[PDB]
Amino acid sequence: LAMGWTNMLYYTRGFQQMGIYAVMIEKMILRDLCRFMFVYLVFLFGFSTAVVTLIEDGKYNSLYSTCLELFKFTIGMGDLEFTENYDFKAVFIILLLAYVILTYILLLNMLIALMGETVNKIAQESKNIWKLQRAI
Amino acid sequence: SYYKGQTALHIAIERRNMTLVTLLVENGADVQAAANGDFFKKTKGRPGFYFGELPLSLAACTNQLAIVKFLLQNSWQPADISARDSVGNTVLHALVEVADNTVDNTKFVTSMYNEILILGAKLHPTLKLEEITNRKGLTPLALAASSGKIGVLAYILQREIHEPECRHLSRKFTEWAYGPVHSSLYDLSCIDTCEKNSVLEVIAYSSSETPNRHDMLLVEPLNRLLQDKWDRFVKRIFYFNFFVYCLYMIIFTAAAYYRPVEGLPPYKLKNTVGDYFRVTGEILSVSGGVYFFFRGIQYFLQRRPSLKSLFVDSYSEILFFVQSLFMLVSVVLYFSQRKEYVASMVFSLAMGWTNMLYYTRGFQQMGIYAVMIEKMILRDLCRFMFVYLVFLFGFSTAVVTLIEDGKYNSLYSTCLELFKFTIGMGDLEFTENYDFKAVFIILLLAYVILTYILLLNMLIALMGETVNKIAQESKNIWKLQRAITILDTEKSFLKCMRKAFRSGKLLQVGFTPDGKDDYRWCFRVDEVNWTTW
Amino acid sequence: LAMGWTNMLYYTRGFQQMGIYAVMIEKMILRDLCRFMFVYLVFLFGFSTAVVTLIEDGKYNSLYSTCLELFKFTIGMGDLEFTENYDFKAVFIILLLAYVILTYILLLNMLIALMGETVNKIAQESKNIWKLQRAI
Amino acid sequence: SYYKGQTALHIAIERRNMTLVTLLVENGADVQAAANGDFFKKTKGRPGFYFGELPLSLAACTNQLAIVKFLLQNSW
Ligand code: NA
Repeated sequence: LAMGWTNMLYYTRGFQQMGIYAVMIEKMILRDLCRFMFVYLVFLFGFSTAVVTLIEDGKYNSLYSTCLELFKFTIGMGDLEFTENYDFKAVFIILLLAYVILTYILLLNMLIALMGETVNKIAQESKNIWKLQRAI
Repeated sequence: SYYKGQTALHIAIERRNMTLVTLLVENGADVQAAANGDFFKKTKGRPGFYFGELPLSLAACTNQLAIVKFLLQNSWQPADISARDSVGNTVLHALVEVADNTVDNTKFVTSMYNEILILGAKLHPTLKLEEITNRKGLTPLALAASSGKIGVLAYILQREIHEPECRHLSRKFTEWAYGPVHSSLYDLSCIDTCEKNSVLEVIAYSSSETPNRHDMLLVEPLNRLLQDKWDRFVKRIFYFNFFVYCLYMIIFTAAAYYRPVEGLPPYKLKNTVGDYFRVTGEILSVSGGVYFFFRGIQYFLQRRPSLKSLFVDSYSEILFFVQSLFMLVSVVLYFSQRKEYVASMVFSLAMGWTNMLYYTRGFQQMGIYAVMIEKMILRDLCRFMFVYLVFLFGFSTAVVTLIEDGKYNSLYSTCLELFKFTIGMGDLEFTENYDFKAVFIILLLAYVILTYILLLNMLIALMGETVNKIAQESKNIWKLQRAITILDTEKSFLKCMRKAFRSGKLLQVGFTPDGKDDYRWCFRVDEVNWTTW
Repeated sequence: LAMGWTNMLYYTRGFQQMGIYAVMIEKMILRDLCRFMFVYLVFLFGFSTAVVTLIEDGKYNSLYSTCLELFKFTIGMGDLEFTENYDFKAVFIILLLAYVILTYILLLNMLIALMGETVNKIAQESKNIWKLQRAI
Repeated sequence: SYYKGQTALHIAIERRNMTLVTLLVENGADVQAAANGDFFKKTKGRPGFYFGELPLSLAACTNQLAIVKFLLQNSW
């Protein structure tokens, strides 16, 4: 049901502006997800493994829970004080701050690189691709 | 009906055979024949070459100069100039129509126009052609303005003739010169108030489909004229209006914020200053609402615009009208013993407070900013909200189907819970009454990723169109808005006074071909020229 | 104390890159705050007055509290369910959603307009201004 | 007060008539006359062509090279 509801973007073709917008979405999904998700996943897994190793025992002592807790920092609702069963608070704080800084730099560079290729050579291609799709 | 009405004279004219044309003319056939074939109609079928329907107009518009000279300089039977076809177009009107805003076409059209004008003036100096109008009451200048012919209007407004006995045909002059500084003049007749339709009135009120509305008000005299009128009185009038509106809105909000809460209005006043003040505030607010209602209805009645031009244009009259309607509905409910008047009044209050962006025009930077906001709202909301709503509804339906029973088992609650993820306060663990936790987590993560990609692409696409072609358009649109404001304020005479006036009386040409002199309401402009001495 | 601590940006001049950065900050503060704060304040006051009028009686029945509650929506921690002492829930929700949409559009347009003027004619001016400051 | 202070020498200088300028010079009239008209003031009214208020400055600023040569190289 969810896939079918989201799969109605195919009918925008035939409406010029909407067709161009859908083509842009398709191109971005096909050409940037693989290139931009590998690095983020590597960072997340590394820091999640480190933090899970540090903790001694409790509710957040598994891997899935800590992975989720570190993922929450990207939708802007991280906690920074989500556990207290451990030692060497300095290590914990340092790790969390380093992860936050690195991921924000990564997203900023993602955005700038994505914008760079658009030197105004993005509409002349999208329009042509949309015309080809309408032709088929 | 297609090729009917054609005559051999038209062929002779359009074959470029001077000798054959002369021989055919010598036969004695009439030279005022008109062709009524549908091929010569305005837009009855994509094929068609409209030329004014007369042979003289064929010569005028078909590169024919020596031919038209021969036709108009032949003692046998010279072709009349003032002839008007079925639509009423004259040779000048046909020339204006044939223009298509191209450099070669524009130079050709202006050259031919000048030649025909000088020839006609020389042959019949008594008659003036620029005052002859077709059925629709459009002069050649007005017709050029209406159709957005930039080149013809530019040439006509500053037409200069440097030949004896033809100076009076020109509009731009040179009163005096000294060193590198010399002062020019411009004729304002038929620019500000022609008593039928001015250039400013026609250009300002023209609907948006006209090609070059924005880029037409850059011609020399018009810009200075608008700036002068503004600085003369529109600044003061506009500031006074701004102050009055702000005072009224402060009164309205203060009166409404203190509404009594007892139940089932109307409420009986008490013998205290507070109640009298509140009653006065309510009366003032209602009076303002009804006044705006009449103003809006009057404007809509007078202009009578189209349906697709009611959002591209009149974007503020609609909002003021809507606010007035909300206030009127609120008072009607208030006097009907109900409790919805609170909702109606608060809607009106919020809309009115946010509807004060209209007064930024008059402040350059703020006006440009407001214009940018308006353009974005009008041109991206519809294109960028449909996709987001589709995604949200799809995933909300999926998640609501998954859950078994509880507080979040409806549709509105889950829609809100998924919307919270976009203002950056989503939960990801907001319920626990279900099965297959993997499905739940997968759905939520997919929704988050898709919506973030969507917003990123929204931003990049929005930025792309701004390749630095966004200020040159915003500035022009703001100038047009200020121009319409100036025209409106001038039209609505302040109180019973009347002092607005174009410029000062003056004598420039000395004498017409007739003995009497003449006056033409000049508007002097001072310029400094250093090179090209 | 706070003003003095933040007033040490004046000593960056003498370090080229930092001097340019400080000059950019100064120019932006002087040339965009007044032009970009008036509209936001107008919107905030209008919707705050509307919402405060709607509510009947309680803790959020004043003006300062509701102004703060609506301001919280811009640092990304708004609530959307912060009170329940009123009638016509549809009106409340509609007002809050309209405010959020309008303010996000406003910030987006703020950013795009700010970027537009930088058509790469921003370094040649900043460098010259920094040189003038060093000269003085 | 507007065109006051003007003298025929200024016209002769600003008409580019070398022969007429020479003939007028030969008359013996003073060549240090100053025009105090408001037309020659700095910014008293948008019209105005400030030139230093002396004929030599008129020659200097009005493309006049041979004329200034003649003025400065005349034994009269
Ligand atoms: Na947050």
